[PDB]
Amino acid sequence: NQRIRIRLKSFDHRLIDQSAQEIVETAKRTGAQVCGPIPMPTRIERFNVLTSPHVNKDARDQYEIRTYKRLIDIVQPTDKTVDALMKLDLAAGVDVQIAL
Amino acid sequence: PRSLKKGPFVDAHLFAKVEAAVASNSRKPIKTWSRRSMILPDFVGLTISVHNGRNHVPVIVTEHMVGHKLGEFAPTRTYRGH
Amino acid sequence: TNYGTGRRKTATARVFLSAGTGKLVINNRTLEQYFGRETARMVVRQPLELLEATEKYDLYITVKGGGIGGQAGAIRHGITRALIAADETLKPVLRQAGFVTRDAREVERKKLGLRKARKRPQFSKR
Amino acid sequence: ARIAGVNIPDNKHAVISLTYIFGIGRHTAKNILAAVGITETTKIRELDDAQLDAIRAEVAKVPTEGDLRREISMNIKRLMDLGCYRGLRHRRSLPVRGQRTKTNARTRKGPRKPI
Amino acid sequence: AKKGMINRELKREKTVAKYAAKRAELKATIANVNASDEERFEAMLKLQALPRNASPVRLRNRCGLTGRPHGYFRKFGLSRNKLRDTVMQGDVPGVVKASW
Amino acid sequence: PRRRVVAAREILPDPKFSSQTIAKFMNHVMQDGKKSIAESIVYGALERVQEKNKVDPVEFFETTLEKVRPMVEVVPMEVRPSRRTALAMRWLVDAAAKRSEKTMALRLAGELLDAAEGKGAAIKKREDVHRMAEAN
RNA sequence: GGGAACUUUAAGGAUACUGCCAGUGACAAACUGGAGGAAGGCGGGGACGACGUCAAGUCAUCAUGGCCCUUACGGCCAGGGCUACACACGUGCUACAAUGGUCGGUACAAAGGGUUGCUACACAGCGAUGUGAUGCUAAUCUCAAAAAGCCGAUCGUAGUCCGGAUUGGAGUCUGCAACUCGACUCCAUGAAGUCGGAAUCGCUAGUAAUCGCGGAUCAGAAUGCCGCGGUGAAUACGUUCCCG
Repeated sequence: NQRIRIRLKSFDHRLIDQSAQEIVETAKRTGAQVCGPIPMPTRIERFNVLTSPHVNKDARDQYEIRTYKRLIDIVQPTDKTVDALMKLDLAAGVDVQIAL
Repeated sequence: PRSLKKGPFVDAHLFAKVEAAVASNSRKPIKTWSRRSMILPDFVGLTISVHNGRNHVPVIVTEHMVGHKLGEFAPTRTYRGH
Repeated sequence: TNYGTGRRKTATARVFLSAGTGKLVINNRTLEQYFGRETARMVVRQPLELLEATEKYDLYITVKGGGIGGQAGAIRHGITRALIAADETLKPVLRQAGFVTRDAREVERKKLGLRKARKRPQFSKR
Repeated sequence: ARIAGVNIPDNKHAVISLTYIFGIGRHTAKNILAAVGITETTKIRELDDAQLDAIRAEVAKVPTEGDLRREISMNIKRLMDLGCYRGLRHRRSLPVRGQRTKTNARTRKGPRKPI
Repeated sequence: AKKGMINRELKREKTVAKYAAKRAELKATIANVNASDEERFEAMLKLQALPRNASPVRLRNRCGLTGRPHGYFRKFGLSRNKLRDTVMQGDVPGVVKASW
Repeated sequence: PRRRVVAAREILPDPKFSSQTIAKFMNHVMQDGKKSIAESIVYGALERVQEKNKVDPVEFFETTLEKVRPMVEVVPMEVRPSRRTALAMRWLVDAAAKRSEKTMALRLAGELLDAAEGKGAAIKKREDVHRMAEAN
């Protein structure tokens, strides 16, 4: 009854999708069943920054930053599965959390 | 107002001065900048020179002012009319 | 038996149409129990009343999101789509009535420098 | 009916009529009526003389008109004599609780005084 | 900001860090219900006898680059001017112009 | 506008009588988006007039509206058909506001009956517009 | 237990192109109407602001030429002030009530925040809150009660069961510390105000109007600002004059 839970967090949805595809392909190659990836709701943070140095309250830039999350489940993990996942490279800009 | 479970607030340096005077009986005024200190029952009968920003105003402590802050008897703004 | 999905102002309704005597349940409640005002009740009954088949079918409806008016509109849209699924020949009549069109109107965002979507702060040239 | 030296309305509900006395609000009227067992919706004119006597007995526990007005007067006078900051504000007839006076002090300052 | 103000801020952070532990201990002793009333009173007296700069409420967030005390944006640690500059240059990961 | 001609905004018939006239009256009565309160106010009058004197609720309202309908603007000009109903509804709302009764619905029904019989501030105002028309 | 249908979550695609029909235009560009379609001629909204103008704004974000101070125009500290108050103006909030106030019962959102944090539940308190305790690093637990709405009762046009200013008396919490000068709670009080001159402002549709919810700053301190949804109008004949 061993299930591997992988959570991916990123600021770039293309990067997170690429990482999730890589993980899923590796797990499928190692002969293990995979459920996912499941897209969790995105977090959006907004900021209003005055652009003028002294006085223009109506002159602002509106910025946002997004946090994307993906969930991958591995069931019936083969012996080579864990070693392959650990050997998988860590790409910058994607945070990967593994739970057993 | 300050919570009752915490008790009244008095600065330690001022409290030591009034305690020394009351243990003795010196009548010279006690000079302080502590406008925020609460007037205690022990304060009654003493003269406290409270700073008001530029001068020290003398206040003679009577029974009716127990429970007031020291700064309520030393106004800090000057106004006479327009 | 047949299924329909209705949408109106962030409100989504799932409608399950069958053949029956006229039973109608919304979120495990009667129509009168669920909708307080008469017009909401009438908007829901508009399609079957138009088709004259109020007693021909049984409805199982769930709805989520929006307010009372949005939910009533979504339920009407879902019933229309379920009827379309049941019979394609009813589409001209329902489209003529106007029940097929999805109302795409939505709340406009507040904009920087304005009090609302369009309302502007008061101006004083003097 | 005359209660505490005040002619409270006869055609209103008791809970509303009893607030016509100085020092009694809606909460105090509710407390008074609940302690003599009279429903809040009974009008004053529908009350027995014994019921009115019970209401008068209950009202006597609360400071209502003359005692209350004198107490407030003494409270203000004590500050004004003591000369604390609140007493000075009471003397000048200016806001006492830290409100702005550069504008919007008309309740305490009365109508506008031309220069 | 001026160098004096920046150094004042630094000294205040240093004092808060130096006195962090004892302040927490005294506050816990004050909150203790099993402790004696005299013990809690003494703890309160010592807390009031601590130096003023040990209190965290006297810290003011300043821009990490210029020292500006207004418009701080806790998340980035920069005031609005430097935040606008850096975001529009592209040195802040994930932040883009927002439109919806 | 200036260059365009804006298509008139078509309003749906009311879901009870399928009467665009009653729907427009409800829109004139309604304030700050409270449609249900206006519906109650109008429907109370429609039901109460039926009880007081038996006529069709739609027909009685149409006849009274036609009675209060003006036909002259203000330089004389005739009113186009839309503004006749638009001005009759406003007059019937404004005048029915000022009669004294417990509910707005009862006041509205009362002045509906009154204007049916030729008395009402609405048809005084109509005759005043008639006087001003005769002036020029 | 179970299912992968539906809602949704979120990546990638499809669709709309005057495509089809009719009439006009000039026999062009274009323009009007109809079918189908979720949508029809630019479907709605955001971002994006040419060459230039005003010695416009900012030496107090920062950088920088030049000038000036150097036991002081530099640096440290405690207390006070930026919160003053005969007055005038700008931008707002709350009202003047019955399309309403109060009480009882009962429905329907979206978006956002949470580990120095948000807290289920229980007990105590009228209450602000306090204590114990539980889950949560969150599509998992929580802020959280949406409010206007619907049903019933009552008030009956009164400065009122409207309004909620001001003042008296008690408290809670943050904080080393609420006097000057915090927010909130309870009792008492109950001001002006009866829809506002000349003049003037916003808005063409999910808009105006009205109702509630969240966040940045932040120990505490929004009627401001930036967002979110609920209910949901009226009127555009036309360019004669007002302005640009």
